[PDB]
Amino acid sequence: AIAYFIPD
Amino acid sequence: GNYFPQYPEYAIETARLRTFEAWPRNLKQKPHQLAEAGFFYTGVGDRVRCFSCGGGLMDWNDNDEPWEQHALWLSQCRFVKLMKGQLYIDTVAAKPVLAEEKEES
Ligand SMILES: [Zn+2]
Repeated sequence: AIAYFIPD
Repeated sequence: GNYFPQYPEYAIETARLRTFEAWPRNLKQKPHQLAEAGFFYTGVGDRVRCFSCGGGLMDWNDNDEPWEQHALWLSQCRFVKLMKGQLYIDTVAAKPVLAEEKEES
């Protein structure tokens, strides 16, 4: 899977 | 205090499971696994977000394990730390297949 959003 | 779940409304896994109502039957990762890993369905494609860290994961591969992908890409997550522990988070990142996955992008 790919992280489309990683916590700032 | 200081830490607080990004999505308090989805802190209850029972509520997370409910969001997977329209989850593609197609996918190998099942609602129970994803919800237990702290994710709730965004309702779009195969995109899911973690109630705790707010991180978003998509494009799931056949052999992906919800917990591993969670710990791999969102290692600072308080929910992962709480449920799986620090050792697990470290070990996940050392597995060849996952290590390369993280190095790729
Ligand atoms: Zn998380």
